[PDB]
Amino acid sequence: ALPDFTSDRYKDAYSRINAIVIEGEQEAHDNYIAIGTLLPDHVEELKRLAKMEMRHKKGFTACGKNLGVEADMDFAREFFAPLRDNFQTALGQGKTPTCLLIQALLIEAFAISAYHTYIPVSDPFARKITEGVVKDEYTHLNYGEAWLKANLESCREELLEANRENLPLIRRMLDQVAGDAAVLQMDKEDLIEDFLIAYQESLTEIGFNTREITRMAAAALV
Ligand SMILES: CCCCCCCCC[C@H]1C[C@@H]1C(=O)O
Ligand SMILES: CCCCCCCCC[C@H]1C[C@@H]1C(=O)O
Ligand SMILES: [Fe+3]
Ligand SMILES: [Fe+3]
Repeated sequence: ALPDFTSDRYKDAYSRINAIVIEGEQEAHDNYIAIGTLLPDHVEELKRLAKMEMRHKKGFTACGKNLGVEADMDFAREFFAPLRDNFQTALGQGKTPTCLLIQALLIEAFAISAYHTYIPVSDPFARKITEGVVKDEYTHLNYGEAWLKANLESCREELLEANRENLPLIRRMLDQVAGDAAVLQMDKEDLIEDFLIAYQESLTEIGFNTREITRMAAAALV
């Protein structure tokens, strides 16, 4: 079941998935620095999280070089453009809860699910790097959960709306790269299950009850 990491078929799919990961890590660095403009008293903790994202970017860049793959960065920039646009719109409006739901909840849960699914089908070099990034993703999820938990009563409506707009985008993003992910021996159903578990757990921690979490699923489905 392990892929042939040397095949042209594998390298071609890896060129796009690796580019998406590298671009995602860079955008995550930029997103945490940007949140510092909304939360000036959190600048030092946000700088620490952003520095972790740059370490992740460096490690994943090394994964592609190790396999002799040239990352398709243009494809990766286009892939993230709709979610990037929604983050920038919220940032411009000073909508800290939306920025945090996009980056610290949705994007971190997408990273955790992708990395968890990739680990068992990864080459030995990339496996160690990916295992070494996972604890940081939980730190990032925890940062977003803690702020949203502390501020839940002022932003329930905004979070429902951020979810309605951005959760279907994450679903479309998975559909776009499910083909390449299957070449990497990653199952779309496992990617979805892990993402939903992480996202449900974050919403529970923040303070949403079962009905409210189901309302968020209903809003995204409508
Ligand atoms: C189907 C597998 C596609 C891989 C998607 C990976 C998205 C990158 C997630 C990184 C930006 C998140 C972070 O570092 O917090
Ligand atoms: C990596 C996993 C990304 C897919 C998770 C998205 C869950 C789908 C939930 C409802 C909002 C989707 C829709 O039908 O538009
Ligand atoms: Fe990261
Ligand atoms: Fe992260």
